[PDB]
Amino acid sequence: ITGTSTVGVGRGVLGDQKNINTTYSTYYYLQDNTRGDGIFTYDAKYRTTLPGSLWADADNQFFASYDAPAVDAHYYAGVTYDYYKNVHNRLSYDGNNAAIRSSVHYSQGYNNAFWNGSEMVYGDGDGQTFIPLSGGIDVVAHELTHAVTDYTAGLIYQNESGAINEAISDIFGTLVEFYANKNPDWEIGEDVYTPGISGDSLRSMSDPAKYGDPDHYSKRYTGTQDNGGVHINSGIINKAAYLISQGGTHYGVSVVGIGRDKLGKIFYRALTQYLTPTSNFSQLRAAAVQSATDLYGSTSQEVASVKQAFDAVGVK
Ligand SMILES: [Ca+2]
Ligand SMILES: [Ca+2]
Ligand SMILES: [Ca+2]
Ligand SMILES: [Ca+2]
Ligand SMILES: [Zn+2]
Repeated sequence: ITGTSTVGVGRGVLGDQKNINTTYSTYYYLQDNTRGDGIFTYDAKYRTTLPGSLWADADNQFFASYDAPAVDAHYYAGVTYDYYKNVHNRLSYDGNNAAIRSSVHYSQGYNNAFWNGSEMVYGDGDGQTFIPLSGGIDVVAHELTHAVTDYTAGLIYQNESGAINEAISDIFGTLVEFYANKNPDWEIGEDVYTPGISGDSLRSMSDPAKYGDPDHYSKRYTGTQDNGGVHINSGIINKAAYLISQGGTHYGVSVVGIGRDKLGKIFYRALTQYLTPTSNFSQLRAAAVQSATDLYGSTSQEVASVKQAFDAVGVK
């Protein structure tokens, strides 16, 4: 919409008050003109027709409980945009400042959130398993990271390349959680998962087996469910990313940790320069070793820790 840039105020899913970039034209719209070609948040109105209506508000105040999922989707899209821009010099998901569009209130009791090829889509959850999915910055950054992958490596969403595609999104969603710096950790979705139970989540990167996911190649899932285990086998690569960053000894193999910033640099470079649509785990290992070599030199601690982390998860 054509109008003026304004600043609204509202409350997110977890009751935190935040400022949001809006656009004024008769109504105040959730359209942030300050980042790239805009961030636009829409109301799907409990239906599944997309995108729905650009979110309109009469007074630029977003404190109704109905407002909360839109507040967070809009705000966390902006945080994710800033993470890629300030940390990776990447402008939006296509690298050319493409508009970021998100719809909330998708369907009824929908316990999921996804990138549909053109935009973000968040369910409200059923109140039991999930609360509104845009309340988790790691969920928002996970799903936007699929857009990044689609425009770069284009890893096919099946078998090994699919598990890489999933792991990359868990990794960058976690790094965005740390960048924003509010109660960060190495689990996925804890802020929106099961309002009745402390300390759980959908997935753990530090300990994938906590929720049934393999933490070593010898334990890979080889069936056909979940597109050949894209959410299951991502645990192997998540654990390797965790070891590269934090360090540790895993099945007897010791890894010197190099920290989150270098992990991000290494995996961003592999993603955008070395991985291809059909890459398997062993090709991810080579890409990450080549990335660390370009960035830090062939004799570096960084390269040595990458090799150790992949050794620890059984990937040669
Ligand atoms: Ca209002
Ligand atoms: Ca957290
Ligand atoms: Ca988390
Ligand atoms: Ca919980
Ligand atoms: Zn995903």
